[PDB]
Amino acid sequence: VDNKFNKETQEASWEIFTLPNLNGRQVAAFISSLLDDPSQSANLLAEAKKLNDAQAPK
Amino acid sequence: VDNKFNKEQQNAFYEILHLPNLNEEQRNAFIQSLKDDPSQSANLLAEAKKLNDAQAPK
Repeated sequence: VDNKFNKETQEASWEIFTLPNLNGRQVAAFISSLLDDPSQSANLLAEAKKLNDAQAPK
Repeated sequence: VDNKFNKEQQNAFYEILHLPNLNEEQRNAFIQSLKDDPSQSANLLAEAKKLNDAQAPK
């Protein structure tokens, strides 16, 4: 429902999908929690980044 | 493969999130195949819109 996410949340959503190290399953997991908890958007996008950089090359 | 995340690839993502009648469980499946197959960005989208209309009220 748009009553939870409008834009501010959609930004964190795209950032999660832009992670190349993360697959479709991993990202779809960070997107879900996002729309379900627009409050932890920064914490969910943070984790996503921690995961990406984790499996990342360097 | 176009991992560069083209325009249509970005639109497909958001459009899938905009779906209100669509639940997270379904939306996740699309986001999953979207990242694994950005070429289906148009297919999965149509499948999500067709699904969001299936749960749509009267």
